[PDB]
Amino acid sequence: ATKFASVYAWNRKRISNCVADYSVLYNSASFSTFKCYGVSPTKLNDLCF
Amino acid sequence: TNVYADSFVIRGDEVRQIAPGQTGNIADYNYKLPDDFTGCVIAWNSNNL
Repeated sequence: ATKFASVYAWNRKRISNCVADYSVLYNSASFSTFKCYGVSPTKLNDLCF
Repeated sequence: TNVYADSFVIRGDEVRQIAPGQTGNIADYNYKLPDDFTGCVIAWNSNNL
């Protein structure tokens, strides 16, 4: 997105009824921090929610 | 019995990936430490070089 929210008024978007290749995000060089909790980023492509 | 010195350059952001059990562009596609690695990882900013 061209402009993000302020953190006090942080945005939320439902992601639903779709297929996510999280490995595009995870092995992108762009993100300086990519920390997962309660899940492993590699196995994230094997899960559903 | 021996010491193996491995040496290379990366981004400052990516130094966090040079650790056992890490994942990411460098940890996955460039250089992987074993999860039970014994050794030390030594890094310094080389912007002047």
